[PDB]
Amino acid sequence: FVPSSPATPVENDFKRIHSISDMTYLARRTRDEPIRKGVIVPCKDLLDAEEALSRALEVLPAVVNVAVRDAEGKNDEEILALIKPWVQNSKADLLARRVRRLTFICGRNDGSYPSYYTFRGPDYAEDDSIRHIEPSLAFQLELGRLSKFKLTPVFTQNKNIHVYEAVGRGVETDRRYFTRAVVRPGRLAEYLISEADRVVNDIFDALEIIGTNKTDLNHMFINFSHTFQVTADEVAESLQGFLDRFGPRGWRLRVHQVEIRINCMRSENDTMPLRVIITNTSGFVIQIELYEEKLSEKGEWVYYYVSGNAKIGSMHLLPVSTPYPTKNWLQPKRYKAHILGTQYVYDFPELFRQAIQNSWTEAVKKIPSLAAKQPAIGECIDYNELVLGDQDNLAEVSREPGMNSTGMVGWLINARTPEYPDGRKFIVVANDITFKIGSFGPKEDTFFFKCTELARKMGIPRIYLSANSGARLGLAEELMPHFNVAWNDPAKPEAGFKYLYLSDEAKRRFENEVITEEIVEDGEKRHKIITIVGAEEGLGVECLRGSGLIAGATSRAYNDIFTCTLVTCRSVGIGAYLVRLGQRAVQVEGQPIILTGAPALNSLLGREVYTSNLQLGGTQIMYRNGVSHLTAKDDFDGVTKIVQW
Amino acid sequence: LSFIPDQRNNPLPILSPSPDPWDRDVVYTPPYKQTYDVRWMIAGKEDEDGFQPGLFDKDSFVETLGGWARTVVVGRARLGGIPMGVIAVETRTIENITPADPANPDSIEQVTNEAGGVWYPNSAFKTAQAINDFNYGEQLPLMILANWRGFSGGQRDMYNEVLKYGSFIVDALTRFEKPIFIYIPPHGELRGGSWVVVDPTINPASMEMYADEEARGGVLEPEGIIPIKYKKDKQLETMARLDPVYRSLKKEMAKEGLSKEESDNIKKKMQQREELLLPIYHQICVQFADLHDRAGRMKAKGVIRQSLQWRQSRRFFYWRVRRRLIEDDILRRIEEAINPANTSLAASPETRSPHLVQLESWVGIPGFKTNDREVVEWYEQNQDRINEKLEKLKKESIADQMRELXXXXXXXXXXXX
Amino acid sequence: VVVGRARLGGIPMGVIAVETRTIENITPADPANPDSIEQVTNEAGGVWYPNSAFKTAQAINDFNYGEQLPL
Amino acid sequence: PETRSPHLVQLESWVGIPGFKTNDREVVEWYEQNQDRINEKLEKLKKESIADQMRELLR
Repeated sequence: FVPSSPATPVENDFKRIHSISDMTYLARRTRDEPIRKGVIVPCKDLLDAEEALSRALEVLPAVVNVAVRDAEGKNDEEILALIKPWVQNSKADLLARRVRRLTFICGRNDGSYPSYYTFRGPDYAEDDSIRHIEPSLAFQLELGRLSKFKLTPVFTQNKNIHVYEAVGRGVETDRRYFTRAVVRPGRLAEYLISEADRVVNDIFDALEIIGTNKTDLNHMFINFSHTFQVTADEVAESLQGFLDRFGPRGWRLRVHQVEIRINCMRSENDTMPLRVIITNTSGFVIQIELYEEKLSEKGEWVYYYVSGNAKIGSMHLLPVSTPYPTKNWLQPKRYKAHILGTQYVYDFPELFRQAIQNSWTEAVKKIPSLAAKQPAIGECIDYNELVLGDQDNLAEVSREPGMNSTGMVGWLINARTPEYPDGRKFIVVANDITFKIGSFGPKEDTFFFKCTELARKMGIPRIYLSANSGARLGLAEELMPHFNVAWNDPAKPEAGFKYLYLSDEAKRRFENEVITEEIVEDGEKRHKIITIVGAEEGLGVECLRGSGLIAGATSRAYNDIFTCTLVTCRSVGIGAYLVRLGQRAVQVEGQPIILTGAPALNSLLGREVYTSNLQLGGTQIMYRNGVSHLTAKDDFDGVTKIVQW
Repeated sequence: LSFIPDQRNNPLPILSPSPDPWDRDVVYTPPYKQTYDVRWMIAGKEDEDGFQPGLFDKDSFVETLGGWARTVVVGRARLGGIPMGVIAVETRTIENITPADPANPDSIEQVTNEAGGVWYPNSAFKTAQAINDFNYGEQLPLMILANWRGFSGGQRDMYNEVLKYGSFIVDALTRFEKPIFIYIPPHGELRGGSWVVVDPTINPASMEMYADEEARGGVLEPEGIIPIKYKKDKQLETMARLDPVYRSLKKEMAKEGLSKEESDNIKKKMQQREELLLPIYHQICVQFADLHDRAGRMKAKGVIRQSLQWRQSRRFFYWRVRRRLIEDDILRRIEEAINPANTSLAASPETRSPHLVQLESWVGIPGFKTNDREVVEWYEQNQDRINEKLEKLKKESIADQMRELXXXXXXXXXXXX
Repeated sequence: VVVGRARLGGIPMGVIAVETRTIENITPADPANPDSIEQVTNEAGGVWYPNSAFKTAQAINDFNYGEQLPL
Repeated sequence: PETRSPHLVQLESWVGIPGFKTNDREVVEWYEQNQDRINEKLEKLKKESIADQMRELLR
């Protein structure tokens, strides 16, 4: 023996080729690696199998499978104590040939699926994770959706189903039981609905014997190998039927969600895989999310839902490699923002809900009777995230807080204000101060623009929450430990250098990352660097182009729709200007509107003139010269003051 | 009035190349070491040894507002007969002295040094005012010899609303109608805060950006990025790589087997070698960071159309200004015939109008987006064919509007009456 | 000059009024020039000053673009 | 402002209040009551203007 880019639904970064069962082989590059070898050893008996191991390895200068033909005695643990003495004995035999995986196939004559045992690594400690499943079957099971967890599998009576005790790698408070099952098609319409009942009851009976114990949440994944003609609209109607019967039992086991993966030939014919997530949020399911597995044109398989739900659910257009977030994961980010004296970006929707809650509580006092249109604590605001689509075109998503693909986030909020109690909409855009200093990259610019563009097109006001570090700075890190220097004198390098060149071997490595000219010096093929391009984006002019675009956009927007900015934290460079182009601005007392850094001015002057960023950017300057329209005590007081506008 | 069209929406008072021909190479080139009078690059420099002309017609430049914010030069000039508006940056450190207020006897004249190639509240205001002047009524093409390294970030300049007047440049640029050419000249710089307020994505329908082959432009100066992206430790990792003495000394510390008095030797040998290599190793990173801010990189990231040679700038702009002025008018006339009543980073002047795709096929020249000279000559020859295609489109659009005039049931009532 | 937004029997609208009292804006000392001290300036009431006129002009633009409020 | 729009002469005759230029209170109350009658006459004028627009497009 591998495509690892246009292959079966997987995720690949830069240049890498990994295995199906072994998700982490070698990422470095597969330009220099020995070809994988496939070996299959059919042995009559478990004891006689040892002779087809020590002699089997002799024709090996990789993957080795071992088939057993004794359907008579199917041991468990006793089979493990019968295969471990052969692996500990030949611990150096299997090691020398450099084979990664050692699988075992054990079939029964009554129609029972074969049992698999896989040994992997240096000592081959036997990963309990891959059991009763094939390397092929390791893909459907995925297990790449549980990278943020420390997995320890537990015994299952049915070889098809596998249960794992997942614990949060960082914080230990997270303890969940994740189920992973594979249904293989029966050889030779009401088949699948009854098949679902049999496999889910088997999972329910297995979760019962291990016990509910202490689990915050519980999930189960069921992947289908058969491509039976699925009409999801008929599947959804039938889904409602059996979930209300199993639901009570699943509610006792502390199961919160279930994910099914079905292939539909009714679109031979193209098989469109349709995933479905059913979550038991607020005691009653009311979450039937019917998705569609399609490529994002970026090389990722994403979650496009055409659900039976009101489309205000969760998770939309996200890659198939999601790691199922662990609780308290949001907290470390919140800390990075809170040390700077600003609320974490995703905590703001809550601040706004309370400010609207506050706007009613006073209006009911001032104006008695006319109060009954109040929409309670919740339902005050109806927010939905904004993330750039496939074709650079924005869409309404209701996914989990955080997990922002860019250093900029937007929302479409329908706040039921006392002025418009039936609803009023607006856009809110903010920089994630934790995501690369909150600096403006091209991704961040294209987003900010498309948001301004939409608020304009709809006539609704736009609110910008500034907490940034101007444009993104950068140099090419890949060319730092590769570039060579050509001196006037090689013995004394301090005697000046002629230029900077790149070795021919290191020149072919990039070529498109650096513009090089060839000039023979000292009889060497020296490719002198005449200009640096760099592979990574957001280093120079690419940022300035985008910054200029959003600068003009804000200038245009102010003249059409209501534009407002809020200095929740230090607003530098381009960010500082968007506050002025946004015209109407609220400055939080301890946040500066700076252009050039306080120490950067001291270094330029050659003397310690300014000591603070607020000594030239603070409220005592901007509110006193009319850049700031109002000064707010805290981040919330800012929100409150804009709610009043 | 010699520069201004006789009416409102009338073409400019252009004449033949006549005194200063279009087919001449720009002789005056500015020095890279010291400061230069930027005015010499526009009209020409009077020297002891002959006279070296600028990129515009000899003595055709007329400077205005020259007594206020001299940090930026504003005026009108002719390019081979074609009149147009000019904005340039003064490189020399000018000094404006504010008079003493007689109303307050405790007021004295304040000596202030407006350092060259920087934007100040008054300089930004001057820029913003000039732009409005050249578009409203005047309606002149604009040439900007961009050389600012940013904005004055000083407390006094900040308190003096530098941010407010900076925005007024951006506001004035979206308001513009006629073609605008942003050209970074040789030695010219465009760092941080400066670039943002002049980028072609502000008004892509009328802006066009070019840069000199030996011009520089980045987010920050190569001397400013080095203490953030190429710190002391990053330089020493590269020192223990290129320098043979430093990496050999590094192999001594790594091997161990040497006492407390022995390990002190290697430390006192390296922390003397690295102290002498540091100034030249610093300058290496400076050259390295400058290669990012080079002209080639700009065209590669598509922030500019083409890299330009200062020598043949006059020759290029004469046909590109002429090509754009005739084209802009034809495109404005296409829309006036079609409807008798831009959207991305990709918005480049070659995709400034959706009628340029239709006009492209009507012309029939392969190098249409380029070959500015060949394009101009074609329009002059096929003057009847364009007027012919305009009237074709005018009658085609009248047929669409009359068909659209629920609306059928209403027309059936207005006809029965 | 006093600028703001207020309600007239429920109807919201933009407001511009003139301060009658003699206000005093004190410009801070420039630290860049050690020969710079804070300047005490008395903006006498009911008069237009460069900053006051600018404030007026800015407020008007604010109340029309986007906001679209009666003045 | 009593002559701020040339449609105020047409709107004056559609309303029918004598103190139209003045009696601000009486005017407001009328629009609220005859909101459907305005939308009725606006439509009568909308069809009227479409018929003339076709004559301009041929001339």
